[PDB]
Amino acid sequence: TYKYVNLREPSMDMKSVTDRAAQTLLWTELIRGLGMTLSYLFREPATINYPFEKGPLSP
Amino acid sequence: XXXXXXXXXXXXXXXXXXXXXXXXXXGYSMFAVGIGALLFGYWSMMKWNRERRRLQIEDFEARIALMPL
Repeated sequence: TYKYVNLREPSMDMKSVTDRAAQTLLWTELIRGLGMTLSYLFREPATINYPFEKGPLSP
Repeated sequence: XXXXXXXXXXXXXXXXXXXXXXXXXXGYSMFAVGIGALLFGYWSMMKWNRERRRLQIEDFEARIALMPL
């Protein structure tokens, strides 16, 4: 079917080059990656402590 | 009647789609804030350094004024 992993260079001229250069000069996308686990901290953990709570099973 | 496992369609979950999208910063917009913070940064910092000069001369004046020391 072919999905293709290669993007064949997203940058071309002026507008497409400068924004791709801005993320490599400072960070931006790493701060975007930093914010990915920020929301993960905010949501409740799906944790079960054994001596009191028990896990799901089958008949 | 014999009952078995039933099928469900509705929306079919929607498989294979790019959820990643650019947010907040575009490119040209963040540089205006970046250099803008620098221009505000140096201007506000040097005003305190000029205010330090008012103290600097006056502090060293104490040694000149006091000769019985």
